[PDB]
Amino acid sequence: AWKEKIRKKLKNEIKKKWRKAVIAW
Repeated sequence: AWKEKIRKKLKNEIKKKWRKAVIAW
């Protein structure tokens, strides 16, 4: 990799999906 995925795309939603969606929180 090299494009760093532009920091994911809302890392699934900003992480795991926003920290799972603020679910991984």
